[PDB]
Amino acid sequence: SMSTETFGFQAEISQLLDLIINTFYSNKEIFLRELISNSSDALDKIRYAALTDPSQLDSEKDLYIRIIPNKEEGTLTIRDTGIGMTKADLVNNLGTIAKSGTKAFMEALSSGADISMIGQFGVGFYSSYLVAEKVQVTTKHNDDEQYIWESAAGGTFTITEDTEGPRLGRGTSMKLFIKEDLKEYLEEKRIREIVKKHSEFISYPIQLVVTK
Ligand SMILES: [Cl-]
Repeated sequence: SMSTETFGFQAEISQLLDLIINTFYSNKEIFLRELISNSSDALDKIRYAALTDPSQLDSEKDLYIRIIPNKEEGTLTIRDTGIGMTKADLVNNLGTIAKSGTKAFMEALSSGADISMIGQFGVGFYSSYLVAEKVQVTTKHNDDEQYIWESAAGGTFTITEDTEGPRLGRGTSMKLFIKEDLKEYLEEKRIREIVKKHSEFISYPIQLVVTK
């Protein structure tokens, strides 16, 4: 972790985060489906890139999704060995089309759409704020350095070159700091029932690390 740069969110994204954070939803568990689907997409991208350049997998040959709850730290981590994100991807809303898609999503919500449809607008990453008060995204793309993106959805996010953290090799590790009253989402049984309900058949292994 080196020099930290602070960026403002685009107005529509701050407006959406306020809606995600301060509205009651009965189906907040859909955040996990969105992150797992995003990880599966990132894994498909590295595989596709490796079709024409096999050395793209040299940085990490094992393609998987791994979920690590940590009740002591109050965090849920979703790690994949997908294509990762460059710094430019991180700046450009974690590689999404959030510029236009958050506004479109909020217009759909005002007309009766459900929060679970957030992934149809390409901005499913922001669903992490349904259960997390802060998110730290560590990421490593073959073409760039390892970075840490962080935001507590207070109008800004930071990007820091990660020189002191464990090397990912390639991919993205999303660490969610779960809100005080939503700690059920660190429970092993809750996590497994959610993965089974919404993410039962995907193309990659989903690993859950349980500690004793
Ligand atoms: Cl703006």
